[PDB]
Amino acid sequence: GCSSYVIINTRGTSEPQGPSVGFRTMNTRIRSAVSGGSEYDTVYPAGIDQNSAQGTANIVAQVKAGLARNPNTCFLLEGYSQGAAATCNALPQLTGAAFDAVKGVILIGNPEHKPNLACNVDGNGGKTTFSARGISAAFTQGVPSNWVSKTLDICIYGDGVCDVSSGFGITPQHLTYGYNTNVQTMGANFGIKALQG
Repeated sequence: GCSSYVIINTRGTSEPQGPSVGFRTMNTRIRSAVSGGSEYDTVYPAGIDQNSAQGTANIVAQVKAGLARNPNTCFLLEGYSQGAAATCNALPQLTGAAFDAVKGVILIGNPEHKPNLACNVDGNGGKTTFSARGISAAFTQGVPSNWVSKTLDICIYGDGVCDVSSGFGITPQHLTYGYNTNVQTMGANFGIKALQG
């Protein structure tokens, strides 16, 4: 599998520039499990206006720059909240080598959550948000079908951002992913398997 990789980490609205709260536990475990890793915390405002275009631009730029520097480089893309929308929008721009280098995509509280994608799980790995529509799903594409087999889209029941049927907007459940034991284990398991084969 991968001997060198970058975890690209795109944070939620109003999180300070830095690692997201969403993936710190699973990232510690992946980094310990797979050597030759580093992290890119996507540079963008994560602004209340929900404009993530600079986020998508820097995810694409970082993959393309990582491959130009060393075509052996693998990637995990991680997106939470506004960052999960940024990550979704980056996928159609990552084709060919860039497509093949991204081994896994981990999304939590995805505004672009789409019904019935094989990548869809709830906080326990179950189906309670399997047919859920994110708050932005009516006017966005989310995870393209050619990405679904290497995506894990985690939507906790009652998170109104990824499941409009289970709540209104930014519910308490939307804020619980970073310290949900099962979310962190599933994410870690998924990431290691993606980097290792």
